[PDB]
Order: sequence, then C-alpha cells, then structure tokens
Amino acid sequence: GLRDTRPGDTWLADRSWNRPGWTVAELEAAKAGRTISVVLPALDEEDTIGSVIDSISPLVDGLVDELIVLDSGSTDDTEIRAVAAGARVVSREQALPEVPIRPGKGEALWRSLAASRGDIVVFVDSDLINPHPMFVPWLVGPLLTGDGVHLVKSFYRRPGRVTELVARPLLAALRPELGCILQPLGGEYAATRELLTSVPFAPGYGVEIGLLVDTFDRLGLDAIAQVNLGVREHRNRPLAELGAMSRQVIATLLSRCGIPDSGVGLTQFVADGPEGQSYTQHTWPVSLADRPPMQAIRPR
Amino acid sequence: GLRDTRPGDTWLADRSWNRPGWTVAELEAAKAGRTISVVLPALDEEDTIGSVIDSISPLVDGLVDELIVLDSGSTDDTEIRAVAAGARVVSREQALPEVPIRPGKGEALWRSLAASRGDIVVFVDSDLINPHPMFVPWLVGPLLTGDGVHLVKSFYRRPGRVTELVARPLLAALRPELGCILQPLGGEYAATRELLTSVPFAPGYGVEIGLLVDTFDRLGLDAIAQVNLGVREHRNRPLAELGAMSRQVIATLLSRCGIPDSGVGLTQFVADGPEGQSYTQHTWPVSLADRPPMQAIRPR
Ligand SMILES: O=c1ccn([C@@H]2O[C@H](COP(=O)(O)OP(=O)(O)O)[C@@H](O)[C@H]2O)c(=O)[nH]1
Ligand SMILES: O=c1ccn([C@@H]2O[C@H](COP(=O)(O)OP(=O)(O)O)[C@@H](O)[C@H]2O)c(=O)[nH]1
Ligand SMILES: [Mn+2]
Ligand SMILES: [Mn+2]
Repeated sequence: GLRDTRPGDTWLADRSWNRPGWTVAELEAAKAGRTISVVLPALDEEDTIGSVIDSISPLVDGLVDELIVLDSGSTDDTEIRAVAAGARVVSREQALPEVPIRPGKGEALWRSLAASRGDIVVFVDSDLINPHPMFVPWLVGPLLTGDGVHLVKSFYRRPGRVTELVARPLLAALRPELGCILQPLGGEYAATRELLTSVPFAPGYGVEIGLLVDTFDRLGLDAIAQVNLGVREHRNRPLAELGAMSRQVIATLLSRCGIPDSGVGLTQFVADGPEGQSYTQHTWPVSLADRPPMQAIRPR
Repeated sequence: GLRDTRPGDTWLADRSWNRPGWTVAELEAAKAGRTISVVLPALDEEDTIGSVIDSISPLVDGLVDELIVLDSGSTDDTEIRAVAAGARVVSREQALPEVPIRPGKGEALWRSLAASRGDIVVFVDSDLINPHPMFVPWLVGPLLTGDGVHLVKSFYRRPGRVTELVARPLLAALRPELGCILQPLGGEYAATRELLTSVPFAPGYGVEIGLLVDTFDRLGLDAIAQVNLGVREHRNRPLAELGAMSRQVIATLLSRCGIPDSGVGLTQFVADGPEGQSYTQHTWPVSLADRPPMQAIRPR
C-alpha cells in the first residue's frame, strides 16, 4: 500500500489500503442527505485565497453545500478578494458574537463550527499555492463510504521541521499508536460535526494535533483515516516562528496526555551581531487555554 | 551582560555576569591541588581529531593534567592520528572492562569517568573544526574560581534545529528555570567528578540534556554556569539523523521529569520518489536505559 500509492488513495487503521474509483458525481450520490461544509481559515492571505476558492468553487451546490472563509482578523484584501472569488466571508465576531475573541488559528476553526452547518466539515488552509481541485473530494471520500471513520487526515509530498522533529517524536513517546500518522500537523482534513462539536479545541497552532489526539483517545484508531493529497505546495514558514509553533504543539500534546505544562513561553536568544556580542531576548506567548466543546456553547 | 559579551565571559544563575581577566598561568595557580582531565569522545573523526588535540596540547602538564580520547568503536584512523597528535587513546573496553558495552555517546562519556582521574573533567567534541585554544580554560574558569559551581555549559555562535525546536521548548514546558540555558545540547562543558560520578548517565544523544536536568534537580540553578565560547565551527548533522536525535532527547527529558516514555522508536516515512508514490519505513532505536552513577560501579 505504501509501496504503491496515488493522490486519492486511502490508508485505514488496520494497515489496509484503498484506491478510490468514484466520480465526484458518484460521491455526491453517496451523501444520503449529509451536508458538507468547506472552511478556509484566513489571516492576511490576499495573494493566495482567490486561487484556493477557485479550486473548490465548482463543487459548491453539488458535493459542497457551503464554502466559508473564516476571517481571523485580516487587515489586507482577504475579505474582498474572497467575496470576488465567490466565498461567504464570516469574521470571528460574526461566527460567535456572544463569546470574546482570543488570538490564534484554533480560535478560528472553533468559531467556524458555529458559523457552518454541514454534517461534515472540511478544513483547507487558504495559503496553499494552486491546490488540486480534488482535495475536498479526496478528503470526504472515507467519511461518505463509511467504516466508522470520523477524521480524515491528509498526507502529501513537498514539491516540516516541526512535524518531523517535534510532533512525530513526541507522538511516538506519548501516543505510539499515532506513529502511523504521516502529517499530524497538516491543515487539510475532514471530520464529522458529531466529533468536532464534542471535543475541546486547542489554542493557536495546537489545534490540529489536539484534535488528532482527542479523536484517538475517544474513538480509537479505527475512527481515523489518512489520504494521499499528492504534491502540496504552500508558502514556507519564516524560520523565526518555528520555536513558538513547537512550544505550542508541546503544550497542547502534554495537556492531552495529562502532563502539567508550566505555561511558560519559549524565550529565544537572537544574536544581534556576527561575533555573538549581544543577544535579543524574545519570549513568544503559549496558551494552555482550550475552548470547550462547541456543544457546551452553541449546541445543535 | 547579554547586551555586551565576549568569548570567555561567564553567566551565573542570579542573572549576574563576569568578564574574566586571568592568564592560563594564573588559572593553574588557582587550581590548589585540583586535577583537570580533558576527554574527547570520538567515533570515526580521523579528519578533525588531530586539530582538536593540537588546540589543547600545550595546556597538558600545565592547566590540564591529562588528555584522553575515548574511542567509541572507530574503524578509521582516529586512534593512530590521535596518538600522533599526543593524546592517550582509551577504548570503551579499556575504560571499563567489567561492564558490557552499549552503543552511543552517553556510554562513551560514562566510561570516560572510569578512565580519567581529574577532580574536574572537561568534555570537548572531537569533530570541532579549528576549536579556539582557550576553550578548555574558558570552561574551567568558573569551577576554579568557586561560587558553588559544579557544571559549566557553553554557548556559542554559528559561523541547531534540535536545540531550538525540541530541547529548549521542552525545557520551557517541563523545567522552565532552565530556560536561561542557551545551548542545552552542546558537547563542550566541564563539571566536577563529584557531580559526574553521582548521577546516572543517559544513553546516546540524551547524555548532555540528562546531565543538565540532573544537575538542576539536585543542586539547583546556582550550581550551573554558562560561558561564551565565541564562534563554534563543527561539521553539520546529516538531516536524516535529526529525528532520531530528537526522539532520544525527548525520551531522556521525559524520564528525568517522571513522565513514562513508551520506549517506541520514531518511525520515519521517506518518500522513494518525487510524486510520493512509495515510502521507505525507517525506525530508529531509542533507549530508556541510563547507566547508574559511576559511584555504584567503580567508586572513588
Ligand atoms: O491566527 C491565525 C493564524 C493562521 N490562520 C490561517 O490558518 C492557516 C495556517 O496558518 P499558517 O500558514 O501560518 O500555518 P502553517 O502552514 O505554518 O501550519 C492559514 O490559512 C492561515 O491564514 C488563521 O486563520 N488565524
Ligand atoms: O556513538 C557515538 C557518537 C558520537 N560520538 C562523539 O561524540 C561527539 C558528538 O557526536 P556528533 O558530532 O555526531 O553529535 P552532534 O554534534 O550532532 O551533537 C563527536 O565528537 C563524536 O565523535 C561518540 O563518541 N560516540
Ligand atoms: Mn501554511
Ligand atoms: Mn558534532
């Protein structure tokens, strides 16, 4: 299976593989009265968001029932360019007005549960460079087929340091069953509303890993599938921010495993000059504050 | 202090700094009947080891009482080239014949406690490219001065991903007091025999971080100093091995913090081709087996 795999192919828990042979029209037939929402979280991606929407556009009013951009505080042209591309833009305020806003990606995805209605929600990063139009159908495939699958995680090929050095080694240490997950931190994935609204959402960059572990702990490995997305292009992370991202992944995973995190942010020491004559001290925030299951706030 | 610092300058626990103004001859006078051993662990570094010894050579029979290369299973010309450079080569077998050998750096450093005699032991990696001749005196300075200092950690400028993304964020999470340590994984450091023989030694690449945490837990922050080594050149780590190194750092730190590690090695999935058609599954070993305090085996 891993010795021969294609963009679309599905990996299940019991080491078994599947190469899908359906059309998108056949997949919409498999729905059986289930609705699909696509949510694109966006903080300042005016350059790429149009192209991302365009890749998913033609599925709307067919496979996809709604396409939402969750505007996470953008001050560029994200909103207007997303509207011109034919997406409904919902701000964090509009999504859930009765709860004060916290910073970070986790917050945005959590709020999008209140703004969306689909029985199935698909998340796709809005900074992807020319995403394959088959991303969404490939992600929903294993949910619409039905093996008691509740979370579909993607894997892909680089055309991350935090994934390979932090998330995956800590998973081996603390949740070794999740060692089969190739890309635990990836932003392209799909899940049932059932699962999503029943679990807490980790803050900031902890969100994906928290969901992964929460899904595993509550529903076991059989509820998780992996799908090959093929080549995944996206804008590279600036090197400065990787320490902060790692620290948050660590905080979220420790908390899921019942290990007390100090709540103390990473302090980085940045050499000011070539000789190392002076260092700039930079401390990034880390959060231990999950949001509760959406069922406790805005229940269906 | 961090806003103005020089190779040699010392950082203590109470945020206080020190710029040393002694000669190496004045430092040998400060000894007061204390012996200093330099230990160079070496697994296949025939190209660099001569130069490393040459940088420390002139201190022998003066500041340094003995200079030992701990040969960790070399099959190149490490031994003969280290002898020609004027170092005493001791194999892992010769160091401690009554205990079976385990693989890894930790093993080598632990055995070197049995092969060396100095009241103070200085460790220096043998793959350093043209190390500054003042490395050893800069490392022993804070021990010979006396503030109840038992461990001297170096920091330096790149002319690591695992340090910045794994070791330092996990320290903030689990031992936030150790957040002030710039280079927790560095191989250039000095300590008393007193401390070194009283603590367990972590296996493989866990060794430095284990010592750091063990020192902190038992003697507190005041027993640890940091010294600026300046620019530190060394051969770059091949990218493949970084996952394995991270996994071991994780295992060692978790164990020091009382957190159960699964003992399950990191499995890496290596794309065999550009499309991501097939993956090679590669699982690196991780060890949870410390060596006990040398006092329990070969006591002074
Ligand atoms: O506070 C935030 C930060 C990120 N994002 C969005 O979440 C996705 C992932 O963000 P980023 O690209 O920085 O994360 P990475 O690729 O490094 O995992 C992108 O579409 C961002 O626009 C967001 O909505 N709110
Ligand atoms: O099993 C081992 C592996 C490493 N080394 C030595 O320990 C030092 C650090 O090894 P390496 O350069 O691979 O570690 P890194 O610089 O990546 O921390 C070097 O002098 C190696 O020759 C050793 O004695 N035994
Ligand atoms: Mn991105
Ligand atoms: Mn090295």
